[PDB]
Amino acid sequence: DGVGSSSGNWHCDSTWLGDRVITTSTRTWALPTYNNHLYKQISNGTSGGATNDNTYFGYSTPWGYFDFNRFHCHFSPRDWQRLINNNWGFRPKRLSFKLFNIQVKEVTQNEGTKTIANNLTSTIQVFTDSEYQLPYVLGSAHQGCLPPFPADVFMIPQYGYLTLNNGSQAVGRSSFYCLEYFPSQMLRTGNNFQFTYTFEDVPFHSSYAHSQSLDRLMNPLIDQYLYYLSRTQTTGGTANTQTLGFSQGGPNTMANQAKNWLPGPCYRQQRVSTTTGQNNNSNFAWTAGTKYHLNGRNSLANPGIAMATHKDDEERFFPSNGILIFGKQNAARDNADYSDVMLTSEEEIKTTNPVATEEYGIVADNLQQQNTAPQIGTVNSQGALPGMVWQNRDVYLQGPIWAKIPHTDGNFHPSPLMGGFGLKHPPPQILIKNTPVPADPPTTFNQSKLNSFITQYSTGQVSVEIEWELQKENSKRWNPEIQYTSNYYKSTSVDFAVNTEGVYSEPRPIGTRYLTRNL
Amino acid sequence: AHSQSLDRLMNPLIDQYLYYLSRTQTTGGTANTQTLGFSQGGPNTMANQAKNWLPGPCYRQQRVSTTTGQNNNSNFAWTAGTKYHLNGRNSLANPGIAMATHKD
Amino acid sequence: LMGGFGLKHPPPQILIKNTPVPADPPTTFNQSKLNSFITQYSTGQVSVEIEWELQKENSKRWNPEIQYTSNYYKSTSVDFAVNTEGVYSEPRPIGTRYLTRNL
Ligand code: NA
Ligand code: NA
Repeated sequence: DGVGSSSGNWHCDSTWLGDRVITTSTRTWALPTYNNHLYKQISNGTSGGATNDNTYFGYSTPWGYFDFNRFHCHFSPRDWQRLINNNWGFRPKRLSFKLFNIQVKEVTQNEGTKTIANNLTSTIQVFTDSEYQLPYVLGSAHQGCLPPFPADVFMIPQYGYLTLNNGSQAVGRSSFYCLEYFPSQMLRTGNNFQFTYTFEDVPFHSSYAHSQSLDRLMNPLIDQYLYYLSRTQTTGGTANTQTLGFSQGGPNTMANQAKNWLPGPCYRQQRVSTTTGQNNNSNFAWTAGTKYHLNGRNSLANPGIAMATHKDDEERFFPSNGILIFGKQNAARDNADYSDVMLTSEEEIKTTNPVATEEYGIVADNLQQQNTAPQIGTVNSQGALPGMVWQNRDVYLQGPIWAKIPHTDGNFHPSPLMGGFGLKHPPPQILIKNTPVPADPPTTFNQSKLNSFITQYSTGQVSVEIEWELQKENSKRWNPEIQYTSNYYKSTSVDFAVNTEGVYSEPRPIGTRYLTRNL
Repeated sequence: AHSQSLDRLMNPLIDQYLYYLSRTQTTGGTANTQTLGFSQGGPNTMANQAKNWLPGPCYRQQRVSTTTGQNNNSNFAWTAGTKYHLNGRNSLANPGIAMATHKD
Repeated sequence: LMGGFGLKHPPPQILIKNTPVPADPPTTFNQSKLNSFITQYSTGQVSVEIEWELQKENSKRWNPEIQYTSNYYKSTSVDFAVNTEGVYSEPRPIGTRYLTRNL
């Protein structure tokens, strides 16, 4: 381990071995000094115009962190295509992480003149929250992950966290965490860091779409032996009185047939069209938003439980806050136009999951008698019911991979709503920080903590290797399947490539459900 | 006791890469018509941020204050009680599912 | 067609690049890829050793053969050498077909 010796090589590749695929990606990173080496209490109350739904109390820290919770951090577009076009499923098995070729640079600023040089003896500090003692900030769809394109140099995100709050104030249970309290490895140029991790057992992601629907599992050609109430009143003319008539469900009465299952849970969202002219002329994104109520404040149930984005022929419709939406390259942070973002679609699950913008179904609302007509009620919120079956939200090339399951007494189907794998012991948080280097101190002793430091930052490479287990497709479907494919005809540029300006871009969201499977 | 809340698990300092519908109508004056505007959740919009979880189940109970003067003047302990209906008879869902006794 | 040996598995391409070294980054996080780098270049030596197999000549031709030869008489400079300015130059193209062979 010396100044003149590399401490690691560039490992970027993918190998397919059978029921496994191993991805490996390396990137060059840059880490500045955050918070001026300080920890700062940050808060936001209800003063000014800040609403109560957005209050918070927490801290910003001088630390940065590595994040690769995004599929494109590991799969190239072509690899993603190889995965989704041929496998009914897949899942993470184990990973290796490495930090190397570290270099700490210090910048001198005198008379407009700026010079940067190495500080051969400075160190960075690194450690993993292997015992999950820090607030788990990963799994919240934050920016700062390794770039999709291998040639892009990225900046390391700053670590910050939240605790309990009451307005802009802290409460008795509010917790303060000092990351310097943890043992951490100190590396100088020449030193490297690495660790291994094994994923817990988790189900394969459903990278397939159903080629059958819950309400169409019977034999088209045979009647049931079971009967259903088919008539409640006579029909012979005008002397119509009450009676009781029963019939057997059959090919023409599939909606009446007795069935064994029920569609998945529902939490109805407001519908909105991509054809603005068809929408009400008001600003309802928030006022008509589907939300949950937690201790006084409201949050969008975004994207909320997995529901079909729209029913047959209505591609223009989508749940106001019930789908993942990515931005196109350079889309504005605020009020970006529809043509600057990319809406995803969980259309593939219409097959088992209720459509996100409609009722779950209908229930009786009273007791009918001869003097009281029967009444019905529309169900727009339907929790788990015995016999329900459903699918989870799909995952995307540019979407999240996993999330830490909250440590609670209970929960229900812990599949992270934004999509992905829910893990009790997810990949550990990897914290990194440039060690503060005092600028000359006074010549006579003083109690005060130093606050004058040499200006510096660090850079180096990072590698992440993940082994994935594949669940091969075993279909007897005779006719060809749907497959993700590149466009055929000429185009100004190549999809999933760089610009004349060297800018890489992801033209569209790529899901995972192309192959089909029976129910 | 948890020292964090379900709706405050993100990093206070970083924006999401995910967007949410932020605007449905223009704002420039009185010619306001429908439009579509999207934004990225961030430190000041934590209520809008995409999240992975939902709060536990609910079965709303009637509230009552220990300051009698703030309560309706009637005997509602039973009539306004949260109950379940089993074969013709009703029982108080007491104490029922676990829910926070009160907010801040 | 330009001449030479056609190979299905020719010597591999050898790619080289200077690793980008970020110039100081901003002090508060930003999504954008860095675009400010320290200006640098690299230098070093490179060696290539190739072993060639020769097919010796086995001719019974009685009379001398044609041979590539340096010019005999005086000249301003030496062919295949440097200038008074230190510039090396190849005065002419030199082929390979001097010895002869029957059909
Ligand atoms: Na493509
Ligand atoms: Na010569």
